[PDB]
Amino acid sequence: KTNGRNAQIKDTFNQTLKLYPTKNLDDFYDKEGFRDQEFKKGDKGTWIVNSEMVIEPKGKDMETRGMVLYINRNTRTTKGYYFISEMTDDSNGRPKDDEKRYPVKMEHNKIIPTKPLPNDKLKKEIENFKFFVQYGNFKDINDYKDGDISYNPNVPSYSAKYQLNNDDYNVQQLRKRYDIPTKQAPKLLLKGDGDLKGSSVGSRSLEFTFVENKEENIYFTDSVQYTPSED
Ligand SMILES: [Ca+2]
Repeated sequence: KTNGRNAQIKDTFNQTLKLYPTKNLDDFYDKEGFRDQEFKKGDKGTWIVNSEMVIEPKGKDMETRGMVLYINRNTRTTKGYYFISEMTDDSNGRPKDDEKRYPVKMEHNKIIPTKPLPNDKLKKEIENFKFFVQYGNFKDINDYKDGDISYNPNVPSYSAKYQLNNDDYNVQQLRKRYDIPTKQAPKLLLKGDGDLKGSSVGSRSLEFTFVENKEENIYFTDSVQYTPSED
């Protein structure tokens, strides 16, 4: 059904999905996204890339691992960090939570820690890291069936939700790169806000939701966004 802004919503999301894959992160130095007057004249923009695997099983410790990189096209340098967040409850129900960040830089499509690590295995996990934009690959948005499109014109914000099967290319890639403890086929959720044609201030992201209830949350989030740079 093409009511309201459903077609415009699908169109903007297809523009996000078109970026999958971009195997060489250096390519971002030469990609120009959408520009407004939030970019100061001489600023060429920064590409922020972020992938995170959230695994919070029922009745168990919670853990998230991911990375963020800031690809600055002005300086042609890229810095960010890998992180491991852990949230646990001691026997009295008291939180014992932490998050550790390991600074890194990107050079010649390689991930290089800028501080040493506590062990070799973690060093390799950081060096071998691949953002979802480096191996994801979607079909045209319109090829995904029975989409649930939502639109709040006041923000404005929007979303498109689809049920995927376990034979989906992307799902198979996630199960190979991560130890996801759930047989369930995930939903793909596209989210956006700000002008439908695009904006600097606005956001675009995606998620693969394997489980979502009050006791358990297992999901994967990814975003690739063109933003004004820091001065
Ligand atoms: Ca935007």
